Amino acid sequence: SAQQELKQRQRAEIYALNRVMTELEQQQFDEFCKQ
Amino acid sequence: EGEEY
Amino acid sequence: FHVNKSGFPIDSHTWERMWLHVAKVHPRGGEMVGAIRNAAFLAKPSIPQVPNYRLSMTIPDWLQAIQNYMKTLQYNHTGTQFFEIRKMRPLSGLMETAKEMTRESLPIKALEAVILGIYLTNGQPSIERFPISFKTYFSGNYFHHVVLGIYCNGYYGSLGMSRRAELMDKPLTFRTLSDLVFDFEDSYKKYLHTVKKVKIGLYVPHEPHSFQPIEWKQLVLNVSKMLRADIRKELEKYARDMRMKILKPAS
Repeated sequence: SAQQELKQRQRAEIYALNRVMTELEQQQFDEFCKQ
Repeated sequence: EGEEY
Repeated sequence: FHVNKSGFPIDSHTWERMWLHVAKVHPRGGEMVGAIRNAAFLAKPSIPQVPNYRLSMTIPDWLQAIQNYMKTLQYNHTGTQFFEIRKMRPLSGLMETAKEMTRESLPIKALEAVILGIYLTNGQPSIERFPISFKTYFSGNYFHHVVLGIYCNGYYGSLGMSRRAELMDKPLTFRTLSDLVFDFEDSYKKYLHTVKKVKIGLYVPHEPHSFQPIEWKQLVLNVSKMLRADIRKELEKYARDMRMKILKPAS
């Protein structure tokens, strides 16, 4: 189904994005602590 | 930065 | 600040608003967003199995398995909550949303973890569940956070999700509600957060088709304005009422 493959690509993109923002949130935190 | 949660 | 109210698959307007947000907040925003959305192929993330309670499990084992499932779904850092939680809805609808979370298997925030922790412990009648909410202050802004308080066999603990490890799950080893709540306050101290309000709800019924909503604010304490001994007195009185009387919902 067209719907099911769209939900899978969206899930793959969400998890890739979630990794990037988790990494960003981490180095922003370390950036803050050293100041 | 803001500390969320 | 955004919430997916369009179901699954996520619709275009909601989808674009997610990407525009992360494009704005991320320092290499445009380059990074284009990298994901244009990727020829992306690996399908593994789908964790929903934990099932087993006779080989202790209660702490079960809670740990639930908590590990939640950690595996991951805390949602995208700026877009994926499941709409209307806190005032009847439990039955909130439980439907919780099933939906186990089907779509996406990242979740604190409020959704609370709903999912209720769903996943509805089968253990000796585990009592009640929301604990915090309004904190940090450098010019207020923050709201919520976890799922747990009472079992005389001990307190919690399940939940947070950006911070110390602001979610707590082992079932706190002898009083105060010790639990005070452990959260001391954990917030690590991150320079001052706790302004603490809000304790009622025990959530185990009936998955309940017409009743969750009571989130049975007890509300302005702890930033209180000395610690009076906070302890107030929480102990309240927690003793939870364990004995059946209280009228504050609402």
